[PDB]
Amino acid sequence: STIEEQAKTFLDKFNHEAEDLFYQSSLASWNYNTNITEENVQNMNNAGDKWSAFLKEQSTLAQMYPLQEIQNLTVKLQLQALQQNGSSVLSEDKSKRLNTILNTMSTIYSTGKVCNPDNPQECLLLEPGLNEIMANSLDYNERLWAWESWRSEVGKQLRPLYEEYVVLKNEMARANHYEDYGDYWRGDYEVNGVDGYDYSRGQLIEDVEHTFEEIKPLYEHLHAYVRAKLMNAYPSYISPIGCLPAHLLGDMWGRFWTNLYSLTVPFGQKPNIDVTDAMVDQAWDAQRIFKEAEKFFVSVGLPNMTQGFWENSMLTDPGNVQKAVCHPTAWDLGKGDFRILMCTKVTMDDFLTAHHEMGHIQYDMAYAAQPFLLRNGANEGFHEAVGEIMSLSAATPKHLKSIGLLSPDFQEDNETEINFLLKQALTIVGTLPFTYMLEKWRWMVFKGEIPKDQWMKKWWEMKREIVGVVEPVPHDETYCDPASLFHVSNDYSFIRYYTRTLYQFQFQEALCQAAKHEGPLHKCDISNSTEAGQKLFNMLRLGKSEPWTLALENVVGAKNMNVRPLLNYFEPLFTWLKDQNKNSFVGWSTDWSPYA
Amino acid sequence: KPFERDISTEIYQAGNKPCNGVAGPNCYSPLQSYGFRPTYGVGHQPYRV
Ligand SMILES: *[C@@H]1O[C@H](CO)[C@@H](O)[C@H](O)[C@H]1NC(C)=O
Ligand SMILES: *[C@@H]1O[C@H](CO)[C@@H](O)[C@H](O)[C@H]1NC(C)=O
Ligand SMILES: *[C@@H]1O[C@H](CO)[C@@H](O)[C@H](O)[C@H]1NC(C)=O
Ligand SMILES: *[C@@H]1O[C@H](CO)[C@@H](O)[C@H](O)[C@H]1NC(C)=O
Ligand SMILES: *[C@@H]1O[C@H](CO)[C@@H](O)[C@H](O)[C@H]1NC(C)=O
Ligand SMILES: [Zn+2]
Repeated sequence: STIEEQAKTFLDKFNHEAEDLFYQSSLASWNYNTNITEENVQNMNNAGDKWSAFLKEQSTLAQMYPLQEIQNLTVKLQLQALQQNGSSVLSEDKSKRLNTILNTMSTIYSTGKVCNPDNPQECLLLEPGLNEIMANSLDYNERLWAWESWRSEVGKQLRPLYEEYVVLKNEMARANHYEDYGDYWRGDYEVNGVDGYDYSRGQLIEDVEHTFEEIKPLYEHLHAYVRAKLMNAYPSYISPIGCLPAHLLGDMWGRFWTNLYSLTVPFGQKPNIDVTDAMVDQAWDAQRIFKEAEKFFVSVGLPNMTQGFWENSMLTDPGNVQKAVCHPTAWDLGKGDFRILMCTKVTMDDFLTAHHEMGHIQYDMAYAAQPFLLRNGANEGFHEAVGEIMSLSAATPKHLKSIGLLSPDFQEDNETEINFLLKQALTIVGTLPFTYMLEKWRWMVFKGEIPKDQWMKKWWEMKREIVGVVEPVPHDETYCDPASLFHVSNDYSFIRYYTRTLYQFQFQEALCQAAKHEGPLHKCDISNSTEAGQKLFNMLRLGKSEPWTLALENVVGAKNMNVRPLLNYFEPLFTWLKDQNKNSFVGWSTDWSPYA
Repeated sequence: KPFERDISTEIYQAGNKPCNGVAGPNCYSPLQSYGFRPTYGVGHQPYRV
């Protein structure tokens, strides 16, 4: 016969065995997370080892077929996924030391403890106490101490480790066909073989650069406003022309500015919309919270949840004797099993998070028909994008009033819209410069453009130029500032967040045009529009079978990511920022620094 | 053909080389096993026909 039929039979066998093995592994992991005990840990470890061994064996087997002879455009992608060489091509010693470096980095990040100055009573881990201090404490000296101490604690330790890590991962990439490890990470966005819809690995660089060039005015105006507010809060520390000091941003790394809503609130008198008291008065529970979330997807035209989902999923915190992790997660265990692991309480944030997780499950249900290898989102961004569009639509006052939590009497003014848009701005627009900067720095380091002797110098120079953030205490090459961040330490790609941020607003613009909304984009509800639901389901069903470019074309009418939907979303805040920044300088000067 | 029964397990020779009655590259046993568990969703649950 032809190798194409041989590859087809191989793929059929692999799919049918892999479904069962993945189900066993997923059930073991779910059991461990719901009920933590030694036996559960042993079962999960066994299942994970078995699944990893099976994937390695099948990946080794699949290399027989050259991809040149495959021309189905589905078998080709499945065989490409299997031939990615999850089997470590590196030498045995190189693989062992790479695993050792990864384990050491994870251990240092997790167990990094900061002790009080000249006080041995407490040595604080990053997550429990230090993060809360950075988030809520208003002490400039305390925040500067926390930031500097964490940097010296983790970055100095991890700097040789990060150098060895980048060397080894660059060697792995060179062993593979990819130019560098940045190219390996960007390969997910690559599309080959489909003319007129193709993508290049380097094309992502140009697209991200152009998108940030478009975003920059809004970030500059928000930066000017936040600078004015933080100068009002802290008089002497912040300069008008200078960049913002790092530790005052709101979190340890400056990723999110959500903690600045209290300090930078536009109108104190106007109370934020929150439905906690109303839900308590109406006597809700987590089960009906999730049911109300389900009714939204039923209204949009998507299917509703399975009886197995309702029976197996734990939506309420067991409490008492039971021990479990409370990080929300939507599990597609396989073969028709879908569950949510969420300790849901009666709060507005929990309600929106439930909406987000059920969006995940609707995506998973939609791509269930496709083969196992293609049973994923088209790119790393679409999956959380589909979650986030539902999360945004759920919180709209129109949806709240339709559900009935909000009284018919209430009407929204200019002030409420401005407050909500500025809060979501600090949440969403602020993280884009940080993601852009981190990915640019890491890509340049991987390519080798940034020399080792100038790693941190170039890092802080680019942060000062792009993010408009200046280091409080100057740091030499001994520090490794990026190593502090969780994704940098544990080797996670970070451009996914930028792509998600653009994609969610492109999706929202498309679905709001589908729903025939008139007015500002923020007060847009897609609940009862069955056109928007079908337009979404078109992409949701594809999975990875079609290229992500074609999926994005299907949803939003464009083959490439555009920030125009985001700017249309934040246009009211953009006008308000123009008005408020008439007496405030726009732009930042690099020269100023807190030191000297 | 309609109303036919096959029970003999010969290693499928999708490849160009004889399988010689053993499993390996391009040599797969035709029979595959359903796995039935209580937690499976409707559509993968075992149905008696
Ligand atoms: C993976 O490595 C093997 C050698 O172990 C090689 O034959 C194969 O072509 C590699 N696959 C790719 C696509 O890098
Ligand atoms: C929900 O799913 C059931 C089948 O499980 C179906 O009968 C029903 O019509 C669906 N929708 C509603 C509104 O209950
Ligand atoms: C957790 O699993 C164990 C079996 O390993 C079982 O005995 C126990 O009842 C389960 N639940 C709790 C709360 O421990
Ligand atoms: C959607 O339809 C239901 C039908 O009863 C209606 O009660 C609800 O107000 C509608 N929602 C919107 C936002 O139009
Ligand atoms: C919106 O702004 C205009 C212009 O200042 C003002 O006259 C109007 O009352 C505002 N509406 C409110 C109070 O939300
Ligand atoms: Zn999510």
